[PDB]
Amino acid sequence: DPILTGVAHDRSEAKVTIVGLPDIPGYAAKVFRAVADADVNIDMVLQNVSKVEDGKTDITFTCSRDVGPAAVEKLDSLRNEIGFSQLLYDDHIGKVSLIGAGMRSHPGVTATFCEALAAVGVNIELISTSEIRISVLCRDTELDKAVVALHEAFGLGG
Amino acid sequence: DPILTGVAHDRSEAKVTIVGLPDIPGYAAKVFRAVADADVNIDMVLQNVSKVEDGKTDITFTCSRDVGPAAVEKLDSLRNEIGFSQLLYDDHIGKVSLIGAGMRSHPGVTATFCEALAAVGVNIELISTSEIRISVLCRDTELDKAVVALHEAFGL
Amino acid sequence: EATVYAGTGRL
Ligand SMILES: C[C@@H](O)[C@H](N)C(=O)O
Ligand SMILES: C[C@@H](O)[C@H](N)C(=O)O
Repeated sequence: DPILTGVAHDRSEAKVTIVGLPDIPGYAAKVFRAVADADVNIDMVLQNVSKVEDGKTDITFTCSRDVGPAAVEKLDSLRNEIGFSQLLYDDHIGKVSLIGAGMRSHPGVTATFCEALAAVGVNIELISTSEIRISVLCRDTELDKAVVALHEAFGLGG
Repeated sequence: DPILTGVAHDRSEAKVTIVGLPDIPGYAAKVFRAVADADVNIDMVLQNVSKVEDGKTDITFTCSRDVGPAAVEKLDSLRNEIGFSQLLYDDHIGKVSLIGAGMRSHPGVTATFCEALAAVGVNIELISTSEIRISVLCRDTELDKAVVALHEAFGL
Repeated sequence: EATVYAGTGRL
């Protein structure tokens, strides 16, 4: 059985998405070096695959709401060096995570997590998981009900 | 500063991508219940944001190459219910990871990781990170050189 | 739309 230890939540973050980056070597390097140069600490980093139709993908990261605009302006100032097509910024996200161990051999845990949020009408914006954590972002105004649903689904937070 | 303990590599996985999933509640649930019903263990799940232009996004997960086909077959059988447009399956991936702790206070680490791979011409197909790991997928034939590059870049 | 078997660099 999986060991599930807690549900954590954070409403202190913003999401920055670099849209339309060529899926070619060196492009993620330019994005992250720009963010490092701006001295912006980054929490979640996510990039899914490109498809043949445009040969591009997006990179998202989260950071504190306080420094989000500095990250955006740094990237924008290098938009032609880097070659992305647009930046998206969302300072109204909540992050919620199920924390535990041994989840790889239990895909029902990931199913349950998503089913719990669905049951209360919470839209899942972004997902990043591992064998020790399932994390999602949702609208910050939906965070509370997400947390409660997860407490109930996993028998946590008593 | 951060601590970096090693570089991990894995050539045993495949990636399944559910393309064009509706970005409304309940759809990730349908995907993952299907995968769980198929008895397919999941290593990593990644879903980035929809863009407003289509109100859809993709979900990728990795699993062992031995069970990928069962996952594809199961999802394919639920195309109407789940409402995706396409499945992509890639069983030629390598997973390479930088292992450590305390990386969130050091954005230079993620940059260096990507610079190390770029400099040897490894394309980063997918990225997922945590407090303790930066993981990417690349072509399996690029895996060895990615490993060597990270070893050198981080003194590991 | 048919499943794409990717990664092979082939038809
Ligand atoms: C999109 C970005 O990850 C690119 N594939 C790179 O390797 O830099
Ligand atoms: C795309 C998928 O994550 C959807 N937003 C859901 O909540 O199920």
